[PDB]
Amino acid sequence: HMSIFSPLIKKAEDLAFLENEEALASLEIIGEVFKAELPGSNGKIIAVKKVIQPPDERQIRSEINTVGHIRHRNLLPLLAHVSRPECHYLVYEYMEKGSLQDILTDVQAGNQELMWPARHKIALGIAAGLEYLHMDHNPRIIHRDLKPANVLLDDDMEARISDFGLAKAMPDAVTHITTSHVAGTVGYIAPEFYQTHKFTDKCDIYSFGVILGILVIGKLPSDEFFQHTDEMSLIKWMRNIITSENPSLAIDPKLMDQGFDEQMLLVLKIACYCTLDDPKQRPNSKDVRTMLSQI
Ligand SMILES: Nc1ncnc2c1ncn2[C@@H]1O[C@H](COP(=O)(O)OP(=O)(O)NP(=O)(O)O)[C@@H](O)[C@H]1O
Ligand SMILES: [Mg+2]
Repeated sequence: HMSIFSPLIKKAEDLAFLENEEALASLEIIGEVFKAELPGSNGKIIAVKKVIQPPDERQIRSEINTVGHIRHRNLLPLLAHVSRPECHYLVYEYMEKGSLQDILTDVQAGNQELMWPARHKIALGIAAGLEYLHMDHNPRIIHRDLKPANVLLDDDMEARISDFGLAKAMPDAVTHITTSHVAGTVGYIAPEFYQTHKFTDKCDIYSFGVILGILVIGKLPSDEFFQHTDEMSLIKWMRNIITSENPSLAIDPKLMDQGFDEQMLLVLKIACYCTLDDPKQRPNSKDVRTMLSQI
């Protein structure tokens, strides 16, 4: 029925509202991800992600149990998993800071700012989480869906990677590519995936490299600016500017000429290495974290 992975949920009946349909209809939709108040706790807020059972469905439960035991400073812990005949519910803590996607989008609109030290802290957090998943957890965990929407910020402004591990939660490759086009996140899919249809650690490295590039450029891969550029993609445009006469032009003008230019150019080079067309040319998560910390 349901597996409890965190002491924050005292009783299982506290999640009974998840099996009430008309109670779910009233919940706020923050993502599908609902937002509710934990009944057992004294005002703790939880985010409940709803995934559809695959038509395959037996391995996702073992994968969820594996995810429920993973704990890292830069990984979003899974509090509980509720299993219904129609769908699965993954319970996380609600992070009022939001995701990196929301923060960067609001930074574009001028309703928010994000300094370079904070971005470097976020990048180091994502590197630590990716390295723990790739090279430290006893079974190697592949994210398969790394993007700024699956990286949240806690009250320490630390990165926390989410929505990882579930191999069976993913659709087929064609459906994944089409729905990532509609969602505007195809820029994080490595080139090799169009020929291999298989998720590897190097695909997560490519996604991380696109995120690293975003953190300096200040623009998303879905930006129409790249559709009005010669390279027609964020990665190729960045790759050309890094070796151009003036690489500093790739820096977000909000972060420019504030004493962090060389550091941002270094992480741009790191992202360039993380986004090479050949996966064997890309570095592993440990090397990425070491290079990010060498600044
Ligand atoms: N633990 C969480 N805490 C607070 N907000 C969250 C949390 N998880 C998700 N959200 C919000 O829900 C949005 C994304 O939810 P989600 O259903 O995962 O869509 P997605 O990431 O774009 N696609 P995918 O994860 O591949 O299915 C984010 O922008 C968050 O604002
Ligand atoms: Mg998500």
